[PDB]
Amino acid sequence: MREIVHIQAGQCGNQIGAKFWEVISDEHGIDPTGSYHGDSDLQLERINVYYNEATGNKYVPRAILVDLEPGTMDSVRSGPFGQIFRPDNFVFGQSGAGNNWAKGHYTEGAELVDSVLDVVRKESESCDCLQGFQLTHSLGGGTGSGMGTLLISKIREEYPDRIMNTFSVMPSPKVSDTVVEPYNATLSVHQLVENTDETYCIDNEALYDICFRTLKLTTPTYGDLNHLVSATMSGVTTCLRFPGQLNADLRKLAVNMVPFPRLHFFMPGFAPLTSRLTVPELTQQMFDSKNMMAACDPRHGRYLTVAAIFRGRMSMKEVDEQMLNVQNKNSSYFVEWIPNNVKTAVCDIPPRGLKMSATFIGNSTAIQELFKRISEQFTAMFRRKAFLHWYTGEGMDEMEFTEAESNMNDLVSEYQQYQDATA
Amino acid sequence: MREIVHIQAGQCGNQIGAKFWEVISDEHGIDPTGSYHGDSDLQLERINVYYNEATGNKYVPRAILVDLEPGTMDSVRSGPFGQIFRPDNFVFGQSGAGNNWAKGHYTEGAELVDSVLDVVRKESESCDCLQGFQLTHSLGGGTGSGMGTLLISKIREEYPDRIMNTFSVMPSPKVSDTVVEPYNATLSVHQLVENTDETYCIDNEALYDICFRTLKLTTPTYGDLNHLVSATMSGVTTCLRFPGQLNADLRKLAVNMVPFPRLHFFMPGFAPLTSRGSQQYRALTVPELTQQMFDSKNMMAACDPRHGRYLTVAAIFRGRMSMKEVDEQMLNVQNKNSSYFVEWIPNNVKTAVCDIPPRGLKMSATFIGNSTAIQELFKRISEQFTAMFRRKAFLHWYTGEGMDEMEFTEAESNMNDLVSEYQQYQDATA
Amino acid sequence: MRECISIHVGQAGVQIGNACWELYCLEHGIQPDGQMPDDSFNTFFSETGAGKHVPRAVFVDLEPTVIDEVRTGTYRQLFHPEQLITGKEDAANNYARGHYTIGKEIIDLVLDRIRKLADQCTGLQGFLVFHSFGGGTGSGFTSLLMERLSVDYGKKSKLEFSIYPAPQVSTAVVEPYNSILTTHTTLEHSDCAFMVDNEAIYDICRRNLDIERPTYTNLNRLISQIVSSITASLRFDGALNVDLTEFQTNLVPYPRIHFPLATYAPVISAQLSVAEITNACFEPANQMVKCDPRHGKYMACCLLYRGDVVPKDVNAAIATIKTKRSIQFVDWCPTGFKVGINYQPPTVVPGGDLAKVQRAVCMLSNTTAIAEAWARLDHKFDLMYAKRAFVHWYVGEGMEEGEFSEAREDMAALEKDYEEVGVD
Amino acid sequence: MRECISIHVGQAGVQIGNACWELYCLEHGIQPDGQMPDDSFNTFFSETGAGKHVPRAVFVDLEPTVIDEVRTGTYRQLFHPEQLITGKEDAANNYARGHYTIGKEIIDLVLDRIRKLADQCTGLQGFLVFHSFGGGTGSGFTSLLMERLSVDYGKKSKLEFSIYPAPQVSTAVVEPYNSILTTHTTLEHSDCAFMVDNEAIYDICRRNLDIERPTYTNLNRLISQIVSSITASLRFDGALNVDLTEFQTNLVPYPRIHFPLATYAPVISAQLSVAEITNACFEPANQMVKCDPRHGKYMACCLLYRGDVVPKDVNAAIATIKTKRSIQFVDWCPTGFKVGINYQPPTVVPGGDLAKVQRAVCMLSNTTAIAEAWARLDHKFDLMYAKRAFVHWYVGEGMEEGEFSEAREDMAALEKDYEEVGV
Amino acid sequence: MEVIELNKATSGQSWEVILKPPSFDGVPPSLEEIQKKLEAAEERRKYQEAELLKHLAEKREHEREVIQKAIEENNNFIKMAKEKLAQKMESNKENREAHLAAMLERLQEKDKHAEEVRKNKEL
Ligand SMILES: Nc1nc2c(ncn2[C@@H]2O[C@H](COP(=O)(O)OP(=O)(O)OP(=O)(O)O)[C@@H](O)[C@H]2O)c(=O)[nH]1
Ligand SMILES: Nc1nc2c(ncn2[C@@H]2O[C@H](COP(=O)(O)OP(=O)(O)OP(=O)(O)O)[C@@H](O)[C@H]2O)c(=O)[nH]1
Ligand SMILES: COc1cc(C(=O)c2nc(-c3cccc4[nH]ccc34)c[nH]2)cc(OC)c1OC
Ligand SMILES: COc1cc(C(=O)c2nc(-c3cccc4[nH]ccc34)c[nH]2)cc(OC)c1OC
Ligand SMILES: Nc1nc2c(ncn2[C@@H]2O[C@H](COP(=O)(O)OP(=O)(O)O)[C@@H](O)[C@H]2O)c(=O)[nH]1
Ligand SMILES: Nc1nc2c(ncn2[C@@H]2O[C@H](COP(=O)(O)OP(=O)(O)O)[C@@H](O)[C@H]2O)c(=O)[nH]1
Ligand SMILES: [Mg+2]
Repeated sequence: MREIVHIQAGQCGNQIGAKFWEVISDEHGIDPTGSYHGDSDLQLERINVYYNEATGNKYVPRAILVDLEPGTMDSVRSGPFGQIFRPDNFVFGQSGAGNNWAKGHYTEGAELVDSVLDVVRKESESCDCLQGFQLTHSLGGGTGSGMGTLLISKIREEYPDRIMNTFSVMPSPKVSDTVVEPYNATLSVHQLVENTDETYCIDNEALYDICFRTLKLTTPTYGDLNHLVSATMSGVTTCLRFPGQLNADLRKLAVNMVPFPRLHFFMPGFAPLTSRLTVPELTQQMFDSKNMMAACDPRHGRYLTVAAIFRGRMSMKEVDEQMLNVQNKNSSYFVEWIPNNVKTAVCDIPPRGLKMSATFIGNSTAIQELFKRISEQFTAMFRRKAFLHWYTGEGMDEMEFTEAESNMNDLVSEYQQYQDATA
Repeated sequence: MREIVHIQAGQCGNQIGAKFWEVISDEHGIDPTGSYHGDSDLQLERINVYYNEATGNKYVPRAILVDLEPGTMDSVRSGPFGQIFRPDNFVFGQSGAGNNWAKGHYTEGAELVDSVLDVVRKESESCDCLQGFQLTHSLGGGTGSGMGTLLISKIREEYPDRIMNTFSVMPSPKVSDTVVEPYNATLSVHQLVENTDETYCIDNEALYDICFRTLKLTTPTYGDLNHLVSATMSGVTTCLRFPGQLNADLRKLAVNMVPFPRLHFFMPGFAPLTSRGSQQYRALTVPELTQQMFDSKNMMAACDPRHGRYLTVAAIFRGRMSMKEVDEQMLNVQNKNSSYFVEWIPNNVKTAVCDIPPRGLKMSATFIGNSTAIQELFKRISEQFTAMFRRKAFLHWYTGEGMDEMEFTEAESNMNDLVSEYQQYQDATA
Repeated sequence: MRECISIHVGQAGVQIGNACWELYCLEHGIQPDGQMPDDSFNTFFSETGAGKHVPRAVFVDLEPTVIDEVRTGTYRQLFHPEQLITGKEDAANNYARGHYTIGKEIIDLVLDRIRKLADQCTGLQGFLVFHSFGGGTGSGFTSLLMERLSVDYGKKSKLEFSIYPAPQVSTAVVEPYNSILTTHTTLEHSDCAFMVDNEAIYDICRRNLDIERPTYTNLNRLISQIVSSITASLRFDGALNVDLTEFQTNLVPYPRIHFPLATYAPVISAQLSVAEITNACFEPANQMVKCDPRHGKYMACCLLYRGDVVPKDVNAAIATIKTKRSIQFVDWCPTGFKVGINYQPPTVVPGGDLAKVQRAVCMLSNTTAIAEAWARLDHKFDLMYAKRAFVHWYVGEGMEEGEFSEAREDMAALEKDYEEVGVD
Repeated sequence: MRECISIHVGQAGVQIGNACWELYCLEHGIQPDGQMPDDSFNTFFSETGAGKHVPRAVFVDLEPTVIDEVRTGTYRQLFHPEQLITGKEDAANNYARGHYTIGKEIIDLVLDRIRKLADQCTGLQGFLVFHSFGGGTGSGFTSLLMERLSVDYGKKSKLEFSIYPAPQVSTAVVEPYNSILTTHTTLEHSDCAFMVDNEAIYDICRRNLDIERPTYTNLNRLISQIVSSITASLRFDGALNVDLTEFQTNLVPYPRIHFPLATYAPVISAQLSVAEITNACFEPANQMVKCDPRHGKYMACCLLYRGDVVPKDVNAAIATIKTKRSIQFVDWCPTGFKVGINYQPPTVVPGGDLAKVQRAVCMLSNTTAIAEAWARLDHKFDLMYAKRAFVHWYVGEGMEEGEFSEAREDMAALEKDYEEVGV
Repeated sequence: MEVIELNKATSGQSWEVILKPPSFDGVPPSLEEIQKKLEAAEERRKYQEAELLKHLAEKREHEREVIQKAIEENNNFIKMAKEKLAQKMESNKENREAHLAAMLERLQEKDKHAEEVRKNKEL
């Protein structure tokens, strides 16, 4: 449980994946040329979780960049930290996915998938002890969605005993790129239920609502949304990257956060929300609906488990006080049949620009609201068979569509069943 | 689709055919020796539609001259431009048809037609891309009517995928050469209904009426009538001889002007009407050209267009004028006189413009109509046919050559059938 | 990689091809000999060893007159002579001749030359077929070509740019017949077809450009701007690109309902904001097909911006559009918006009528209102066909009357299909 | 000679081991290099040909970080590499993973290293096993090891020092599961188990040492003092508890009821009388396991004095509490105490938070009140097992679901056994 | 109380203090079995992993059948387009040749009739 292999697929996957490497490199003190220039040895203690050891005091991200379209690769390459990645970890096709899950999963995705697995297999052997994989991608498009879930399925067949973790961006009509997002997303949620161990649900609907309502951004752009994503991704990986009491790793996160295998979709949260505070506020704001990166009201359900990380110099006594206080005051939003289901961790290093931050991983039954919203948009199109011919033309049967949505509605019912369970 | 093969048959055929070649040769800058003396290049652009290029920098009309009477082609060689025609394209017999259709079609004309097919094949095989044939002839005589319709049939056998076009001069008792002209014209019309794709109806009745009533010629001659014929023939071939928008050819004309295969008899019109060799002191304006063109006094067929309805209309304006002003007079004439156009053929009136006017005129318009009113011409012929055939008058002129009464009854039946279907579409509703 | 082959059929397709390839050379800095002082223009231009950039294009016309002007015009060295294919006789405004009698004599040669172009592609996206509805070659030969292309290349993407016929600039009275015949025959074989109404382009040239009697050259230069907007996402590397597959995915909800409505703004006589030109795309005056979208429902909106455009401004403009109640979408479309932004400003032919602008947009929208255009065409068809007017010219070339009613019934089913997809 | 072998399993077991062996060296005058200027210390220390004194100890932690402490720590020279057993992957807070997955892998290697220590003993008494209840290694591997030590050393005594789970410093939500599982499997295989409730130790560090947020080191410094008091008469020439067999003789009348309660006094922040520290032995705020002796009856009670303690003072102190207090023994057992004085003075780590005192005492009593600790654990187990929350992580390692209930039934019987004798 | 001496040694002494005597006189797996259970838990691990890989291998073959079906659809679209086109092209050729043959047949009947006319004349 040392190294994580990171994968980014498709346009969205590679944009937020690049923003992520940008952010944690600044945290661990790595410049775009791969040299270390930081001021603390806390930064280098577990840096091999994400960075490979190159000869010449150079740190290279253990990242694999994937796309069926070559344009995103060039954009990443010319980006700020473009030169830090291993140039032979770029695996790109030529003819795109056409916003079509069926093309990413079956046709165009299959022709490129073995080139990707070769680079995955090479980084896996340079690992003293492979902890697992983290994948960034969107579900609404074609490459990250269809080819990303194909990657997940093939990686699980070759590494059945490694953890699979995904950052999955959910589509919203408020920030759409294609008219077939409800199909692409539903077909991928089906895959994620079966083949991942942990999935952070990054809801574009919530990222937009946060930028418009809280950050007073009248016209949110992807740059504004990705600022929230990079902050969230830094927060939810802090315990993997910096030393602490929990010796946290991806398998331990799954053991304590996933009481039932299908219910592994997390509600991320972050405080303070910033456009491009005190401990009692950090504790409260973190359980606030306005800080959830999934468009769900946690007060509409119950928390099964909650993992929370506080960053910066502060009284862990005062923090532990407030966390217990909130739990007692909002007792009806936590299941009673799981003793001590809210865990606190602390890290002395604050994120860039901030002096105190708090990041929230919640397993809440309210996440069914995210999946009900996708299910309604799916049924609205699928009942008229709108655009279905672009998927049947790739070889898919209609059954795969109905099966995927039945599985997603079962997940909804399953979350509901444990919302109503009592002691 | 470039080359057209021209054929003129009989006295009237060769007379209006010669005038046609004098007029368009002047329009293209060709002198009676075949040499180009013109100033513009547009005269020469599509000049191969009607002319072959003979070595010596010369242009020979792609024309074949036919008559059973020997004398009429002697007069052709003697007339102006007589020396321009290919001498080997003259095909003459030594006895005319005596104004007898049967002599032209069955007996004497059939003994000369293979000699004509000789010349027709040589001019046709020399063609890069043969549009088809245009034939000038009268319907009231014997050679142009009888041997002309025989020639059509024989040519259609060897070239069935080409367009067959005629300028057919209808007989009139006001300008008559025999009392059996109703017979000759009805027998020829039978053939034309079956074997041509496009026929321009040149009515000697309308030509005489125009010369007498509008031009005030008290005793008009064939020269007077033929000035109107050559003005019409020039106008309706302008889009074939000069560069324009439509890339016009004989087949496109047939496709767009003939909604039903048998209803291919066009009523030509022309403005301004003039006497031959007369200076026009004041030119006509675009509203004058447009109104006078749809006027019954300007039709080369003695039919009132307001007695029927147009199926299709093609109109060509010649001279320097505003295509915008033309477009708004034409569309106006249509919208005002809406009840003389069938409603079930959208966009059935087409307009073209050519900057080069004809000689002697600063501006002119020419009209090609497929109107149901053309049934008045065929009814006129049919009544004249019946008055004779009731009495079997002069039938022995025809049976004496081999024919039978049944061939008369059939041709009369087919022309009365043609009248009925014109009436059918005149009354047809949308 | 990612090559698109362009095929131009008949006078209309060829002359519009002249306007388009001339504009491409100006956009990419290519000289009329193919020499040139972002390599995305390679999707439309192959390159020879001498550095000469040759269009990936075939020009086909059954008569030599129009293509001879290309062979002796400004860009006569731009194309290889084998890409300019002519017969000697045109279709005489007759679908039957373009598709059978005259078209069968040259179809093999065209496919052989297209196959040699396909052999020069490492990743063919598909074909773009430029043609008119009303011409005998634009209708009949295009249908034959589309059928033969389906056989030689299977389901490979085939898209059209079709000229919908207009009385003001007509060439034949049987144009409604040719239109319905080619639409029936081509329907199964085309993935997406962009229609351009000549009358709509005629009116824009008069209102916005103050041209009293627009010529083909005036019409084509505006049409070339729309075409350039569509293919600029393939020829330029911009912020948001849209390839041939994304056009088909985001604009075609059902295989038969594949006729997007094009709009363009600004059309200015030789700077408007992103919001202004975006709002103009929903004003019916700027539409390339005469119809009323306020009387229909949108099913998909693809906006292609070029020039000085920032994504924040497009997001703000589209957000405003989503508030207007006069712009109605179907019940089954959670969102119908697709956006592309290429950064190279719109080029204008020096000596033309259009003014240079800093930003512009072409919207492709699939609306039920375009069925109005199918209704006007089918009515003109019915007027003449009720009497079988002119039908003998088609039967004489081998066609049967059953082919007419079968084509007209397919158009009735198509009209009904627009009605069905518009309900709730 | 009466050698005892110490075995440390999991992070808690190792890090407490570091604290105890450090304290042993300070008590016996062994320097960090193993050199040394009463020979009873040889029961815990062997000697090398170079004159170095080496703890009779094996360390098992399959996470290299913790054992790397021992390799690079202050007393690193005390230990030989074949005493330290590590791996690459820990148990991920999973009993089934520690017991079945890693247990089958490492058990023979671990027993082999134990055999090499036992071959250096002329009269091995048995084993002292340090491990947590809540960790996946501390619970899962320890139980397998105890099973096998019963096989390989049938007649040898086995004592445990077990860390009882507390939410304040917890590392996993599944700690109640691991706790019940390891108690069930180990029950037949241990003779005497001293439980150390982390919450009791936490409370003592806050109240008596004025520490707001006690660390692992804080807790381990206090636990070492208790372990030292319990083992002092083994490491010096004492009178009471002079061999492991005597612990079950003096404290364990019934084999299942082998969980003595430890009370310790004084804990002073960095001189109380015999009577005062004796009174403190009967204040529940000083117990190492939270429970109420008023809710139970004593079966056995030993007082282990250390330092300056004179018998007349002890007997006077015992006489005082007899008159004022009621101390209910079970009917069948005498009401009284076994008293031992060890003259060796109480020793603290220099610079630590514990102050050096003149005299100290540790009371070891077998009360039925310690069943309350089992009842708290059994209820948390019941809350989660009713919904089978997290059970799939245990089944995924090859454990059968029936083992959960079979283990819980054994804890039901243990609770009833405590009821029967506390009648 | 009753004190009872237990022991005296170098580093300490012990004794026993009795406050009250008891009310009541008196007091009221093998190595193979272990390996058997560890091996059974391993075979359950291996069975579960075999069943996971079996399901993933079933998805691999569905992925092949999808890609195969799309190739069969494209081949059938080609074969049906090919037969349809050859059907109409040959039907159009038969029709057009039949029209030209009737046209030339009518003109030949007239040719025969012109012979009957010239025969009737000499008669
Ligand atoms: N916008 C535009 N329309 C044109 C142009 N040329 C012809 N058209 C239209 O196309 C239709 C006629 O079809 P064409 O393509 O010109 O004819 P064709 O394909 O050459 O077929 P044939 O000439 O009959 O063999 C008419 O509706 C014209 O208005 C052009 O250059 N630009
Ligand atoms: N008193 C004390 N308790 C500790 C210490 N370290 C861990 N614990 C407790 O031990 C329990 C967790 O078990 P550990 O033994 O540390 O971990 P492990 O068995 O190696 O865990 P795995 O990761 O599953 O292998 C928690 O209840 C902790 O509070 C320590 O140093 N002192
Ligand atoms: C207009 O002038 C001429 C045109 C042609 C000619 O080919 C042609 N007519 C049409 C036509 C006819 C009627 C209604 C119509 N609606 C749309 C087109 C159309 C299309 N093509 C030939 C001519 O003479 C040889 C002409 O000159 C008089
Ligand atoms: C606290 O913060 C994090 C913890 C972990 C992590 O491994 C972990 N969670 C638990 C846990 C979860 C829920 C209830 C619980 N009761 C006792 C333990 C526990 C145990 N271990 C990973 C993280 O991100 C990588 C974190 O940061 C957000
Ligand atoms: N938050 C966020 N979402 C994005 C970004 N880019 C694309 N998306 C979303 O991703 C979906 C489109 O998929 P995309 O990644 O662009 O297509 P792909 O290349 O086939 O994977 C839509 O829901 C977009 O809203 C981004 O930079 N940030
Ligand atoms: N308009 C016109 N009609 C003529 C001319 N010559 C003869 N006709 C008419 O043609 C008919 C006589 O036919 P004609 O050509 O002389 O007989 P053919 O030579 O045997 O065919 C009569 O109706 C005459 O009015 C002429 O030069 N112009
Ligand atoms: Mg043409």
